[PDB]
Amino acid sequence: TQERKNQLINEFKTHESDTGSPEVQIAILTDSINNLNEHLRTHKKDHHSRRGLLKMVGKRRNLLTYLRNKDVTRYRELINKLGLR
Amino acid sequence: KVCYFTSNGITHIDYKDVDLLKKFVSERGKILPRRVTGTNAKYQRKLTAAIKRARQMALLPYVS
Amino acid sequence: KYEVMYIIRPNIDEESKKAVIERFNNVLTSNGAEITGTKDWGKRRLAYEINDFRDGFYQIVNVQSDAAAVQEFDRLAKISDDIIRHIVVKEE
Amino acid sequence: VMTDPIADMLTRIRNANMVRHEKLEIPASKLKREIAEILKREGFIRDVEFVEDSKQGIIRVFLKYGQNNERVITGLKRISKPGLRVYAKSNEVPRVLNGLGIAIISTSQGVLTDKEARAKQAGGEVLAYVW
Amino acid sequence: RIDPSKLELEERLVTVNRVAKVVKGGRRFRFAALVVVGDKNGHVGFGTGKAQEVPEAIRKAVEDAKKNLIEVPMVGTTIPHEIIGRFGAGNILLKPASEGTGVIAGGPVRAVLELAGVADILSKSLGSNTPINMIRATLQGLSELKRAEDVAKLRGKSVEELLG
Amino acid sequence: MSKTVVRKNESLEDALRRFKRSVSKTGTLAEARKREFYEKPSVKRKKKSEAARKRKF
RNA sequence: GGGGAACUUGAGUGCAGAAGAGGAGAGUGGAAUUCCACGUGUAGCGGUGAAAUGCGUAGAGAUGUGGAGGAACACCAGUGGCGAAGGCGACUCUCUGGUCUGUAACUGACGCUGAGGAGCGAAAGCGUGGGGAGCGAACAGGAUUAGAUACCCUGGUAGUCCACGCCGUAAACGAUGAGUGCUAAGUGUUAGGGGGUUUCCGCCCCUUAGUGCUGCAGCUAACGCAUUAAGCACUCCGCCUG
RNA sequence: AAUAAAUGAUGCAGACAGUACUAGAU
Repeated sequence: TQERKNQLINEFKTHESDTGSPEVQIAILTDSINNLNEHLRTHKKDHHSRRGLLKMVGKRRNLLTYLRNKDVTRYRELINKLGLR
Repeated sequence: KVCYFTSNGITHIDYKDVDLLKKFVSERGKILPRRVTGTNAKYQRKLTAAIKRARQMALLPYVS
Repeated sequence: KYEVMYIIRPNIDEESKKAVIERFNNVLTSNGAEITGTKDWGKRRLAYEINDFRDGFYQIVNVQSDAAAVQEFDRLAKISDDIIRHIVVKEE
Repeated sequence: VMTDPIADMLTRIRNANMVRHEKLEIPASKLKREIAEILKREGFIRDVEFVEDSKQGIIRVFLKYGQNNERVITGLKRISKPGLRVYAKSNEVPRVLNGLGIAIISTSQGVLTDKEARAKQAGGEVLAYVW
Repeated sequence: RIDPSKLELEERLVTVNRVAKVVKGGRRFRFAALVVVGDKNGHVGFGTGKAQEVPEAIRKAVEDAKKNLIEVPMVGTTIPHEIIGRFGAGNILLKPASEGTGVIAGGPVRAVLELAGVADILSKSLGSNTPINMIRATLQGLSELKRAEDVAKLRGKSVEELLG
Repeated sequence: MSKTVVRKNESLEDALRRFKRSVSKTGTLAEARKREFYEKPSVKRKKKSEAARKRKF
């Protein structure tokens, strides 16, 4: 912790202090969901973590829809960069 | 009454404090209640944790 | 940060106690766990009885590892008869 | 969320009347300012003032009690709700209590009361009643 | 304010319900009397009474109603505006009518409106048909009425400024 | 049982006087006397909120 | 309503901290029950309103030592805490979810609800393989009763536990759907923040979210609710029509 | 020299009707 977030921020920062950055939030949610699935592949019975992952995925989907409705160029760029297929 | 941790401004109990845990535990060994010890809820929870760890490390008895 | 405290059986000579201490320290450093602090309370009377002794030697060690030498120390102490009790706690 | 500012404005005013309060604070939208000025010129309110701040802007309303103990605004009620819109024509413009009250109606040419809309031969959203 | 009882009144009862109180010996029967007292010039009141006899209960109800008179506007022999009373699960609406419609209401509401001097009113009960609650809701609706001149004075405007 | 503390140079009932008083601060009268028959978890939990607060004991 | 351009109060990210029985996994624990072995030791032990069935002279119970195994975690414990709900209470550790505090730096409406659908889901129950200390449906026996296929007592299978899967029901209740705004007060309480003297200990005031009691207006058929509404209003969903 | 207040768990009691019953007036 405190390394993956900083790296993703430095990578997806459009401005010097751009931290809202729907793209940054999406990247953070993606990495968190991946880290969560890493341990869910073993502790299959942790349903509360599954609910948290569902919440994160809902946030991700809402952000993706907003970005697509706002700027399709940046939406496609984020797609090509992250591979969120 | 007056609490001890607030009066002393102390930090994490540092369960190693066998004398403090002793004087805060009943003579029989049972954990004294909050209404009698005068401590807050947080300090009482930390006290329970410390006394349990001590009892686990043979620093205080289970039965007397 | 992590903290480690364990109890050694009383019927052990000083040289054997030191040898066991160095053995467990080497075990901890098997991964590079720096020993940031050590303390030996010495001979203290146990509050309650254990396997065969009423007293023992208390040993404290401060460590900063990756939770692997911790498990090594645990499985070694649980097996070795020199140590009777031990617990590892986070200093956070 | 809140789904509408106007209904909450009216309900806040109604609660203020029930409690016999003397002031209020509202985000003060343009339509709210218009309704407040209409109520002012209609004698329902003592005085109204606008407070354009940095956040959004605020408006203060001073409830009126002309006599010993009497509520000028006895009751309020909104009609053109967000989900059931009401549009009234010039010939169907209603009157509140045989012309005793007043109902606000946004028309093709500014926001006007029932009588003003009847005189100007217009119609539109019946967005509130007053008694 | 309280209206004085020194006026010509057309006291007229509505119903007389017989109640019973249970005791070791048995049921004790008492008579409950509902009466509406008022004049046809815009003043009316409601009262009730209880006693072991019919005439005594009637007299008590009349005396109580005398102390509970109320005034009602008489704009054009009708009400200035429509209104509804909601006293105790009893909903009754009252609409103004033309000069030739007449009083239209169930027994108690009709009696109250007639004894009040109003001749042309449209009514309809939308709740329980209990006479007590009917009378209470009618009285509440009549009390919640407002006069044109009173409203003009209150809102700091002229009568014509409101009527046109 | 009151305690392991010994007292001598008193009467026979002087010891019982302090026995019956010191036995209150031990579970001999509550912990070892309540568990004579089972209590469902619900009533088990409600019993504390009732007694420890109402001060019926 | 659609399209275009700006804004932060709504919404969310970060910053420094805070609590918690939040979940899954691994290890550890000492009281207490049962059994076993041994030393001391006799005539009873256990039980009911009373009694008996039961165990005991092949030596019981009790006492003392040691061992074996299985479930739960006393005191702390408190309408205290967490969780969306069921629910979660010993200790240590690995992997993890959400929440609150000042947010103002950041994007600038990205928000609420949600038919259908998916997932989760007390206890009981079922299937596979283990395990079984106590408790204990069915069952056997001994009592009471006119009768007792019960309430009491003695034993006691499945079950209670573990890994996987299935079932998807409860008074699953606060018999009160989710979100937002407004609407007197006193009152304890949890985790915080700011201040008015004090380095403090501590007193007071203010301000956040949650948890409890009494109470104005208001609502209600009454009971009662009342800033955590059943008050005053808006949006969406499920349900009701002797 | 003084001197203490206790202790509490009670076993049994099954049924009663089909059709019946009071009013009051300005």
